[PDB]
Amino acid sequence: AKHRPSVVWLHNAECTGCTEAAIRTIKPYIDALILDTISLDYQETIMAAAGEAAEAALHQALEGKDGYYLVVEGGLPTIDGGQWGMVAGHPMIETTKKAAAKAKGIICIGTCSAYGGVQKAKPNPSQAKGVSEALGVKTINIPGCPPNPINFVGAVVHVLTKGIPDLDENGRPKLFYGELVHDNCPRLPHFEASEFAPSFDSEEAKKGFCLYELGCKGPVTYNNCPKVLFNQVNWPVQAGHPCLGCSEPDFWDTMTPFYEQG
Amino acid sequence: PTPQSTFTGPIVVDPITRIEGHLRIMVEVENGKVKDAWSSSQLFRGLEIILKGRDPRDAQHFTQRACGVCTYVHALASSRCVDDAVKVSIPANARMMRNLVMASQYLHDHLVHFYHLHALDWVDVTAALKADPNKAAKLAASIAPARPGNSAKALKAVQDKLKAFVESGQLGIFTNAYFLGGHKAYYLPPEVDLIATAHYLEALHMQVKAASAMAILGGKNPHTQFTVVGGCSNYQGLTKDPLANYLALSKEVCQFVNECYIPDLLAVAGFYKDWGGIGGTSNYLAFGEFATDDSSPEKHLATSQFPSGVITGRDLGKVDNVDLGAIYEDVKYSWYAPGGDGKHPYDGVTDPKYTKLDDKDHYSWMKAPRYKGKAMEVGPLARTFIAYAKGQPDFKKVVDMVLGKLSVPATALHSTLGRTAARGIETAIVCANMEKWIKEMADSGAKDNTLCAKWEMPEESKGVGLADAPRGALSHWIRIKGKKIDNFQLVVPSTWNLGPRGAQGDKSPVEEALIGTPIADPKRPVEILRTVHAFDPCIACGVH
Ligand code: SF4
Ligand code: SF4
Ligand code: FCO
Ligand code: F3S
Ligand SMILES: [Mg+2]
Ligand code: NI
Repeated sequence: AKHRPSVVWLHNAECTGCTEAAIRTIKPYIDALILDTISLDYQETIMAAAGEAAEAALHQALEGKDGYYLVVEGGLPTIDGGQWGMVAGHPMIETTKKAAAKAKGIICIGTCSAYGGVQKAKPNPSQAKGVSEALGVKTINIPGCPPNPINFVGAVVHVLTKGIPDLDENGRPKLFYGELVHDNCPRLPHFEASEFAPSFDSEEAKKGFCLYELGCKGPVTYNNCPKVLFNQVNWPVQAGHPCLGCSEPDFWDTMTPFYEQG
Repeated sequence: PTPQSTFTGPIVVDPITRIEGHLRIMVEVENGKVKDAWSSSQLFRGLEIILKGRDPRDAQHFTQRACGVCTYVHALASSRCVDDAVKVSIPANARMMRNLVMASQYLHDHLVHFYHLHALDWVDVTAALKADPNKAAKLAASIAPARPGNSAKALKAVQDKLKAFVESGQLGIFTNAYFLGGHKAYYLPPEVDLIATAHYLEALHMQVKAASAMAILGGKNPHTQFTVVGGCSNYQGLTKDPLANYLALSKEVCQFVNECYIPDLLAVAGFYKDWGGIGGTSNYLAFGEFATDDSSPEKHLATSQFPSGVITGRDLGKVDNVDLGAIYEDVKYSWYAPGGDGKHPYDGVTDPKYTKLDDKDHYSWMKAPRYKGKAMEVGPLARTFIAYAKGQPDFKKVVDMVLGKLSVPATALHSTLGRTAARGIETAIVCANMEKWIKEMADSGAKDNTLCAKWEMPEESKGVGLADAPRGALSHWIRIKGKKIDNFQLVVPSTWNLGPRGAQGDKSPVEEALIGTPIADPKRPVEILRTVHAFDPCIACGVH
């Protein structure tokens, strides 16, 4: 009946936590999304075809008459002509470059594809890079490690029904990343009052005191975690653990050591 | 009998879909049967190299990103690893909370694997359209507990949804499936495909609840954030209302496990009984999990309710104790520099060196873990055999219920069918213990809410963190020097299972299990997928 917009989803240097995050959506659920809203035409984690049959499915999708949107999960290993990351005997950098070329839009799910992620952390043995840096094209970034499904599905639905949303200096949709974690944190009054837990065993910790002295990066991290929560039930600081700053570029090197503010 | 072609030649499957990560499988076929195999991991990231020189407290946050499917397990192994190096013993509530989050991970991981990664190798979704809903409802009454989602009405709606989807011409994730137009290796009647398919869609919703249950204690899923050196940070997770919600969600997930997962698994195994003689191996290793005493690696090995041990040559009459000093990794057939063979993890070396695609001398980014020179299978099957041999009561009852239902000997479990059944078996056992474990922590946390112990960072030390993740024996090994990470090595279940050959050219478990695989249709080699998927491969885990 109604044609569903074609989506191609590539996996590069990733942990698959972003794919897992996506299927946690409940507005709508993943089945309703791929049955009614979009046409997920390639997705290695869940697709039935394998090997050459899967590679053909990808090439059929890239040549579709109605075009397609590209979702990229994971960073791009560039050392030795990109050979440390391959699929179907092709370097990941080469396949993403080919797919990015005719994409209607490119969405980077996760800090890895947006900015390079964990494999990019010093000393970066695989010379990994973010998509935009590796391809030389602008991308819509949905960062976090992994991002909230509300943010990813929200961006996808937005892109297909209203166009590209307003993006911040780091390519992140302002709808979801326009506020600091810290500004919506329920422990903010403890912070204002200088009431910090000195350790995890302390009474201060048991009383729910601010976790800044323990390394919390909420004050420099843009995300909506305390507003929307994860899995409809929790978020790190609610669980008594400091924010690591997982939605910020190169956080692996700029936010460490995680348990300090130095 | 088992469909087999007369094909002689090579077959390459790349990518292996419906797993975590990037795997390339090569086989030599002769007269429709696999005579030789190679497991080739296609991605290197290098977490071990990245951790060098960093704060030991940061390790868990880096290593958790080894994998987003078996999320949490690495954060747990790293926490145990560093807790051991600083010689701190975690409070009882911390042991309980850590083990419960692991239990929730088992439930989520195995449900998703069976339905969303494995099932499409046995179930022909398109043939579900050929089924009569009323005949499927009646058949569903003869293979599984009574439920509204199995009514003719429900199965018709599923069929109607599927029919509109297929009639659109946009087959999405089913594009070019090996089952399209029919396939000789797919045995299930249309009525069973329809039942399985309805449950496939239901599991998509149920997994969201299993993740919510885990996030109540873990902070969020994927990638929990509640563990710290010396215990846990989640005081809220010891309180009444959160644990009541945790129980309610867990009970929903377990009802789905017992009403759908086990019954679907048993039906499928019933039709594919011939797979009880395909894909078997001989040696099994498990570090054990769900211990009553996690104050040290030794205590973990000895008090794990899912017992640890080593079985060799299928001898269920001799379960040996795990010798952590007898573990080492070879790199002879891996993409690493020469001179790194036979290294114990404490002396681990990660020096990447690529050659070329399909180089029979160097064909994987995974190292080859060996135990006293032997390849070891790890995971649900290993745990099941070890627990059964030791007469673990819960495993004996369930293994026996399965053998009684399938009318097969216990030796039939040394196979791809057993490996698949084992995963279901332990899921049922975890489910049976959830209410007991939750009550134990509820009462303890109400009484005393201590959750994290005091500790001190030593100038120099070492430690090992053990866990039996959903895929098998996991171990993290740290050397601390100058209060920093000097060496940090991961030896992961998929490394044991899917790594390449060792220094003696000895095949790994998956390579060995692939030998003798019948290939009905060389163009659509589903049989290779069945066996490989049975091991539940996680390549990002394997290589890290
Ligand atoms: S952004 Fe994080 S969760 Fe997503 S792929 Fe990268 S490491 Fe995994
Ligand atoms: S816990 Fe972190 S986010 Fe919340 S108030 Fe304290 S510093 Fe800010
Ligand atoms: N389970 C799991 Fe992942 C693997 N292999 C880990 O550890
Ligand atoms: S760690 Fe990441 S998930 Fe939210 S709480 Fe901080 S941005
Ligand atoms: Mg390793
Ligand atoms: Ni994994």
